Amino acid sequence: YRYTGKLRPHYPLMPTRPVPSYIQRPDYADHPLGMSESEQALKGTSQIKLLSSEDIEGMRLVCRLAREVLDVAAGMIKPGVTTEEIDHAVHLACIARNCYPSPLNYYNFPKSCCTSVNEVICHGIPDRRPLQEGDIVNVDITLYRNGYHGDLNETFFVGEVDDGARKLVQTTYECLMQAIDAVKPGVRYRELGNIIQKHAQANGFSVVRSYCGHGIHKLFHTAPNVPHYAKNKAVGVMKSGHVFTIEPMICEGGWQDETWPDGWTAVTRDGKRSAQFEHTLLVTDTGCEILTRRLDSARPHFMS
Ligand SMILES: [Co+2]
Ligand SMILES: [Co+2]
Ligand SMILES: [K+]
Repeated sequence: YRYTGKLRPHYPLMPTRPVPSYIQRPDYADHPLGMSESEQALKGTSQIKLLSSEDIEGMRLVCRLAREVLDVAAGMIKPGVTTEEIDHAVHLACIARNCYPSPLNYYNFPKSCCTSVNEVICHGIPDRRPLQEGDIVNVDITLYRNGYHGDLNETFFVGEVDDGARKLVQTTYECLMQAIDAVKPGVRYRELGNIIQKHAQANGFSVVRSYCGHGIHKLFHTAPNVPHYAKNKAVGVMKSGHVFTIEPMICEGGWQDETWPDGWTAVTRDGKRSAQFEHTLLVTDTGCEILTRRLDSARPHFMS
């Protein structure tokens, strides 16, 4: 395999971390291949679930807990810390909140969160590599509590970073927020990508096309599929009660992605940097509720 950039995996990985049996587990947690039968049963369907008052409360709780865990991860970002150490802290933080770390064994993913550094677009596997001054790193968190999944991610600066890194991360965050500001009943899901690409392209960046936002509630990933690029064929119209994520992945160079031999790590084919931000949203009557928002601080960690 020919690596696209300077990053390399740092093995070996620690044995998979166990989750106490008292914590409720999603169906794929015990499947030998980590398959989710509930999700597969809906593969190919574009119908979007309309959440009940009970479902909404469940989503509000898990998303609040997920934010708490991402904040724990944020507090550990500093030169020298390895992504595996971040993952260990995340794992314990989920357990402390009586939640199962959704990524764990999802289709056999080996860790409890995704850590994506520099050229890694998404799904980076926490390993033995110490973060380096100048790196940008995204930590993607998803928790499962009482049958509901809550998902979010933020990109962080490791120590001091260059101007290119600041522009990329800032622009990516703006892309997500401009998309969120457009969410409300009546809007076509395919419209979000037009908004996102417009801002990214205006700043000389590209939009990853192989990964999209997704419905989320009792299932980790389900309808609707939400592309982040312009002129996509996303199916569906927003309606009060819909819950889904927007998680734009923006790149310094081209949008092309490829996967590492580990089967998960997605990287830019040109080896340039990528950044991402994600929130889980609930469509209301007026607009939308950002379920994974910070409640005690006005801005994301990179500008705090
Ligand atoms: Co997501
Ligand atoms: Co996520
Ligand atoms: K990255």
